[PDB]
Amino acid sequence: SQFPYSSAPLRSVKEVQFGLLSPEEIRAISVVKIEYPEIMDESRQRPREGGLNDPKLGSIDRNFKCQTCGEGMAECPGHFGHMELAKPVFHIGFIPKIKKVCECICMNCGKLLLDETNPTMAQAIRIRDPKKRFNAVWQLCKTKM
Amino acid sequence: GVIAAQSIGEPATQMNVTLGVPRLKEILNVAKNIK
Amino acid sequence: FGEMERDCMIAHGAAGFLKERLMEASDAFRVHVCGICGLMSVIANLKKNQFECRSCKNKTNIYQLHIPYAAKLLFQELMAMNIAPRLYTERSG
Amino acid sequence: VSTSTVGARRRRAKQQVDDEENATLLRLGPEFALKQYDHDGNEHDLIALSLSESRLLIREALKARSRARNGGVIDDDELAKVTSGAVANGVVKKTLDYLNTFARFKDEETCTAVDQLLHLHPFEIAQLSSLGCEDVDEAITLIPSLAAKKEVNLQRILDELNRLEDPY
Amino acid sequence: ELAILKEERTTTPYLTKYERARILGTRALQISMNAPVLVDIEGETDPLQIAMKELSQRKIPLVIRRYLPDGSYEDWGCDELIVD
Amino acid sequence: DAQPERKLLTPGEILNVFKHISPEDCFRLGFNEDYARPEWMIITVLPVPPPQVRPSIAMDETTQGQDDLTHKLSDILKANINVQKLEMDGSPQHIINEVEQLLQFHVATYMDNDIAGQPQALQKSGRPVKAIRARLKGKEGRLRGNLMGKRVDFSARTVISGDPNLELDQVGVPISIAKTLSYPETVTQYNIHRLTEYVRNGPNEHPGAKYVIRDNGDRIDLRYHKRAGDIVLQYGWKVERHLMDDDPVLFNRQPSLHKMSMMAHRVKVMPYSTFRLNLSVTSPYNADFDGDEMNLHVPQSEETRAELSQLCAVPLQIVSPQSNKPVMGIVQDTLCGVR
Amino acid sequence: LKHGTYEKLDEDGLIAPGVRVSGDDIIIGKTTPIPPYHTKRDASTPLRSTENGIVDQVLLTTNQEGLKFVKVRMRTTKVPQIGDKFAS
Amino acid sequence: GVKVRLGKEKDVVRQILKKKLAREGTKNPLEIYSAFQRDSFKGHVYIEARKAEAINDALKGNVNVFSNNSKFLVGIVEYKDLLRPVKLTRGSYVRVKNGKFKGDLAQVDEVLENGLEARLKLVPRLDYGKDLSYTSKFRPAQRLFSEAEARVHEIRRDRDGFVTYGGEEYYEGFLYKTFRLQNLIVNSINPTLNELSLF
Amino acid sequence: MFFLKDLSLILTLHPSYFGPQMNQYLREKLLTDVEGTCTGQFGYIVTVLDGMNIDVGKGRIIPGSGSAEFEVKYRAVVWKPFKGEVVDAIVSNVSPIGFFADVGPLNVFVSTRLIPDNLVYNPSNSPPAYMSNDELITKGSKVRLKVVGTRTDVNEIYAIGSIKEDFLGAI
Amino acid sequence: EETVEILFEAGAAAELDDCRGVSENVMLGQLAPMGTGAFDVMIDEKLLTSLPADYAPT
DNA sequence: GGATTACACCCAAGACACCAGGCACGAG
RNA sequence: CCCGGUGUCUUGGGUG
DNA sequence: CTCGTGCCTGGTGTCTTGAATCC
Ligand SMILES: [Mg+2]
Ligand SMILES: [Zn+2]
Ligand SMILES: [Zn+2]
Ligand SMILES: [Zn+2]
Repeated sequence: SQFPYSSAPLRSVKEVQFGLLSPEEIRAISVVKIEYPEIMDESRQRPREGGLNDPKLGSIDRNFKCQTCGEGMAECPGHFGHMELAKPVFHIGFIPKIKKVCECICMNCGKLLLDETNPTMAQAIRIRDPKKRFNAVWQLCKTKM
Repeated sequence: GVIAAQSIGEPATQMNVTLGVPRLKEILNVAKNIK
Repeated sequence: FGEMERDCMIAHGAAGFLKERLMEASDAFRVHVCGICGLMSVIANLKKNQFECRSCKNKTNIYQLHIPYAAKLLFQELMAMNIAPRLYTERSG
Repeated sequence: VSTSTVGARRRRAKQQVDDEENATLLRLGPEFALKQYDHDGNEHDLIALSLSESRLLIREALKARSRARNGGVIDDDELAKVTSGAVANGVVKKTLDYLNTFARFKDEETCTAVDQLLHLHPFEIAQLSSLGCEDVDEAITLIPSLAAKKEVNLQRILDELNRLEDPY
Repeated sequence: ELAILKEERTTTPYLTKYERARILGTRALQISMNAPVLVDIEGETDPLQIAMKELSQRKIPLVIRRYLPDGSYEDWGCDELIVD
Repeated sequence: DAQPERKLLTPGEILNVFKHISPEDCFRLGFNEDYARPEWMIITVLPVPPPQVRPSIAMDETTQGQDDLTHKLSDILKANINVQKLEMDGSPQHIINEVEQLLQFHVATYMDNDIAGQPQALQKSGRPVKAIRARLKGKEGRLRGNLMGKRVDFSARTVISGDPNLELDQVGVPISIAKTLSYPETVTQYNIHRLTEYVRNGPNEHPGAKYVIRDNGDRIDLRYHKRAGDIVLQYGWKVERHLMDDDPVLFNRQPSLHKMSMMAHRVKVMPYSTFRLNLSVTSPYNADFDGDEMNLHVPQSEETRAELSQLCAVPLQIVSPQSNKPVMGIVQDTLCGVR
Repeated sequence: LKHGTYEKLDEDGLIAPGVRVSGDDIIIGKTTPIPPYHTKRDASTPLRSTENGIVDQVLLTTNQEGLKFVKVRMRTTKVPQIGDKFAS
Repeated sequence: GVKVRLGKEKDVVRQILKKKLAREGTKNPLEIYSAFQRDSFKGHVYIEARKAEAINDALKGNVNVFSNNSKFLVGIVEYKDLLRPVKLTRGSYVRVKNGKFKGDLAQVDEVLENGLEARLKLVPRLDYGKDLSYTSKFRPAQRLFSEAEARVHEIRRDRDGFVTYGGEEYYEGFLYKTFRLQNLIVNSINPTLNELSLF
Repeated sequence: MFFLKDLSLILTLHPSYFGPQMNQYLREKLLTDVEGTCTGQFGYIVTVLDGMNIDVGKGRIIPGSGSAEFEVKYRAVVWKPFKGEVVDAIVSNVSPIGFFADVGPLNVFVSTRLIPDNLVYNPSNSPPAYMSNDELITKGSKVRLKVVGTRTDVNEIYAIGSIKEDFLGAI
Repeated sequence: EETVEILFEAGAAAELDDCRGVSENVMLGQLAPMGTGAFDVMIDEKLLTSLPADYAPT
C-alpha cells in the first residue's frame, strides 16, 4: 500500500537456493566496469563516470534519479558493478576446501583417484548427503599417494 | 517446543552430588567426564 | 524488539502479529526477482512499465516480493562475496 | 500475467538449440510440446487445429455465448459484435473474415467428412489439411515433413480434399 | 489429488483457538472493507463485534484448509465445525 | 629418500586444472554443475556493491568520510592497476612475488579481516578495518542485530506504577503517549459520522486524529492543513486516530523469560506520566515499582487486534502450562488485609 | 534550515537571558558556507526536544585558536510528581 | 636485493657508500662494488658483491633495513632490467598537475629552450577582479577569457587578440602560461566527457 | 497457426465483490481481460472455450490484505504464427519497400530484396497492383508466403515473410 | 552460532533450504507455518449462494 | 590453534602524521 | 508551490 | 629590482621493539 502499483504478480518465497556466482554471470548482471580509484574527477562534483561512485550504480541522494531504473532513491535497490582482476586470486573463505580438493584429484588431469571397482569406495558413493559422501571419498583417497 | 524451552529455563534462573546450574550444564552439553 | 520478544509471540502462536511487527511496522521493502535465475537482478522502470533481467533475456517471467530491507541488504552483501542466494517462489520437489 | 500448466523451467547445464520455433524441424517450444497436460494432470496430445475445425468451434462458441447473453434466444459481421470493446471487436472480426476467405469446407457436413478422413505426428496431420495441394509433387516441396515420414498415398488425400471442395 | 474426500475427513471436529482467532480477524477485516454482512446489525457496530456475532450464529462464509504434514489437506467449512 | 622440490601452487595454476575436471567427477566430489562449479571458488572478477551497502556519513557539516569498504575497494583498485604495468615489464619473478601477494592480501581482508596467524589490516586511525565477515557476526551484526531482532515503530516506554482500582486486564496509559501513538481505522458506513468528529478536533485535542490516508497512499498531515473543515471522508480511506478506550495493546517487561512476559491489556487513558497496572499482574512480569520500565506495542491492523484479544489477553493467561497452576494471585496489601 | 522558530535570536546570533525556550527552538544560530549567491548551510543548535526552561546566562569568549566561542546555560525547575524516585 | 623501510632506499644507498669509502685500504674493506635503488622498485636496495657475507657486512647496524634475513639473489639474465633508464610535442595535450589548473587538459604550445619549462594553452578560471581588495579548492569555473568583460569590469592590449590581464597572457581567449615539465602529465591521459564536448 | 490451450489466470478480488453472483462476475472479468490480447509465449488469444461454465476453484484469502485470489483455469483458442510455416494472406498495403498482408489479427512485412525481380510495382495502373501475365496482385488476392523470422516485443508479435522461394506468390 | 562458516559451506555444497522452519519465514517476513498461520482460509462460494439476489456482483 | 561469558535503556567525552611544493615577507 | 532531513565508530559510569 | 627564508596545503603514508576451560 506504501508501494506504488506494479503489474508484476506478487508471490512469496518458498525456497532459497545457495550457490556461487560464475564469472560470466557477474558480468551479465553488472551495469558498469570499474577501473579508476579516484572518486571525484576535477573536484567539481557530478560523479565522474567509472568512479567508485559512478551514477549508474545508484542514487543515495534525494535529487538525482537513477540512470538505470528511473526510480527515486527510496525505491531504487541499487545495481552491481564488476571489477576485472588482472590475475586470478583465491577466495579467503574457501581455501581449506580447495586444499581438500587437491588431495582428491590428479594435479595434471583432475580425475578422482578411485573407481566403483574398489568395494568400500563403491559403498561410499551411495551416501545420499553430498557433504558426507565427499568426506567419505576423501577419507579413502587421502592414502592413495 | 518453545513452551518446553521456557518451562525448563525459567526455574533455573532462580536456583555430596553436584546440583543446580553446574549439574544442569553437564546434561545439556553431554560432557563425557562429569564432575 | 529483541530475540526474546520474538520467542514469546511464537509461544502465544500469534504468527500474524509477529509478521506485521517485523515488516509493515518497520522496514518493509519491495524487490523484483527473475523467475528463471532467481536473482534480484531485475531492472524495473515503473513509469515506462518495462522489466528485463538482461542475463536471462526474460521480460515475462518476473515476480515481486515483499521482504525486509535488512534482508535485501544481507543478500547484496552476500553477492559481494560471490555467494548467490537464489529466491524461488515454487517448490521443484 | 497469465500462465499455464507447464512449470518451473529450471536451468540446466547443457543448453538447448532445438527450442527456436521452426515448423520444418518440429520445434514448437516448451509450451507446445507433443505431450501436454490439462488442468487435472492428465496426459493429452497437442491440439493443433485446421482452418475447417477452427471455423466451426469459434463460430459455435460465439453464438452459444450470444444466446446465453440473451437468456436463450450465419453472417460473420453480425457474429463479431458479441465481443466487448473495440480492441476485442477488431481481432475477432478480422479472424472470421480471414477464415471466411480461405476455409474451403465452410459447413459441418463436409467438415466431419474431412474430420473422419484424417482421423504419424499430430502436427504434420494438421499441416496437410491447412495447405491445399494438387499433386504429391506439390506437397513434399512446400512441406518437407512428409518426406521423412515416408507416407504412401497422398493422391487419395488430395483427391478427396479437391472432390469435397465446392466450386467457386 | 491432494484433497481428501468429505466422508474420509479425520481431523478434529472442534474449532481450535488458533482457527477461531484467524477466522474472527479475517472476517472482521473484510467487514471493515465493506463486505456484505450476513447478520442483522443492531447497536454493536465495532468490526470485531459484528464478526463475533456472525460466529455465534454459525454464519461466517469461510472454509478452513487444514494442512496435514505430508502436504495433503482437508477443507472444513466454518459452518460445520463445532464451536465451544 | 630423495630431495623434494616444493614449489608454490599459484591460483592461476590451480585455476586451469579445475576447468578440466569432467562433469561426472564434478558430481562425485559433491559439487554441482549448475550452482556450485568448483572453479568458481577462485576469484577472477569482483562484484562491486552499490552505494546502498557502503553509504557516506557526514562527521561535521559538509565534511564526509567514506565507509571502510569504500576505502578498501580503492586499495584493491590501486593494487590492480600496478599488476597491469608490472606484469608487462620489470617482472623478474621476485618483483611480481610482492605485488601479486599484496593483491591477494587486500582481496582477502576485504572479505574477512580475522584471518588467524597474520596481522589485521588497519585503518589510518589504527583500529581494524570492518570487513564483510565482521558485518554479519556477533550481537550487533546483520543477523543477530537487524534480522532476528530489530527496532520497531509504534512503541513506548516509561516508569510503571500500581493501581488497585483498575481491572486485571487494564493498563493506564498517559495522555501524552496516547496522543503520539495511533491506529489506522478504516472508514465504513457505520463509523463515518464518528470519525469526522475526530478529524475536526485535530492532532492537539483528545479525542482526535493525525492523518487521513487515501487509497492511493497520499497522507494528509493534519498539523499543517489549515482547511481541515473542508475534508469529506470517502469509504475505504483510513484515519489514523488517537489511541482510545478498549483498544488492545501488547505490554512487555524485559527480560522476557517466558510467555507471560507479553500479555495484551485494554488501554485506559489517564493523566500523569506512568503506566498503571493492576497490582495482581506484577508477579508474572516479575515487575515491581522501584524504577522498572515496561514497553507497550500497538497493533496496526484489524487482523492483529483480534489475535491479541483472542489469544494473548490477560484472563486467558491466568493458568500457566509451566506447572498447571495459576501464576497470578492476591498479593501484598490485599493478601495481608484479607487474612 | 531547521523546522523550529528562529524568532528568539537577537542580531548577534545569540539568545538573551530571561527568554523562555521550548524544544527544537534555535538558541545559537550558526552557518557554514557551501563550496563551489545562496551559499550557506545551517549549522545551528536546537534545544533538546524533551526540555523547556529559561535561558539563564550566556557566556561569550574566544578559544585557544582565536575564533568565537559561546556557552548557553538553561535553568528549569523540577517539581516532584508521580513516577519520581526517592530513597531513605 | 634487500628489503628496506619504504622511503629509506636512497638513505641506505648513501650509508653503504660511506661505509665502503671509509674502509677502503684498511684490513677489513667492505667487499661490495656498488649499491643502488630504483624508484620503480619501492623498498628494495640492490647490492653488488662476490660473497653473501659482504651483503650482511654492508647492512650491519643499518636502522633502515629489516632484520629478517631477507636478501634475495638476482639472476645474471635479470641484471640489465634493473638499470633501464626509462614525448610532450607541441600541439599535443597534457594534464596539469599543480595549482588552480590542476587536473585540467592543456595544449603544449611551447617548450623552454633550457628545457626546464614550457608554455601551455589552457581555458582560464577567472573572476575579473570581482571580489578583490587562489586555491584549487576555491577556484572559479573554467571559461574563455573575454576581453570586453575585462574592459567593462577591471587590462593591457598587446597584439591582435592578445591581452595581458592581471599579469597573465590571454590570446584568443586562452591563457598561455609556463609550467614546469615535471608539473604536467603526458602519459595515459583520459579525456573526459566534458573535454570531448569542448575540444 | 491455431491451437487449443489450457491456460490459467490469477485474479485478485476485492472483498466488496463477495456476493451471490461472484462466479458470474469472475467469468465476465476473465473474458474482458484475456480476449483479444497477445503474448509472445502463446500468441493471440482469440476466444475462450466454454466461458459461462468455467470452474474457478476456491479463492485463497491473502494474509494481511483481505482480498481474495482465484486461479481461474480455462481453455481457449489461441493463434500464434511460426517461423517456417507457409501461409496464405490478404495484402493490406503496397509500397516501394515491399508488400503488406493481414493474416488474421496481424500483418507481415515482406521486403524488396526477398521479392522476385519480375514482380514490378505499377502505380500507373488503375487500381494499383503488380501485373504479371496471367496473374492477379490486388487487395484480397490469394498469395502464398513463408514466415522466415519472428520478433516479439512482449506486446505484439512481428513476423517477416519472403516470396522469393519456389511455388510462393499469387495463385 | 558459526554464522559465516555455515553460509560459506552452504554455498560450496549448493544447499537447498525448503523454508519450512519458523526462523526461515520470520527473517524473510512471511507468515510462518505456526498457530494462526498453520492453515489457509478459503472463500465458501457454495455458502454465498443462499444470499438474496440484490446482493450480487455486477 | 579457536569458542564463549543472558536481554533492554540513558548519560558524557574523542576522531590523521610527514615531506615537497608554492606563495608571501624581509633584506641587500 | 507543494515535499523537506543529519551522523558513524569506541571508551567510562549508572539503571533493572 | 632580486634572492633568502618561513607558513599553508595536498599527496602520501607505516613499525626502534614491547584472562580460563570446555570440544
Ligand atoms: Mg525492580
Ligand atoms: Zn536504480
Ligand atoms: Zn593427470
Ligand atoms: Zn534472470
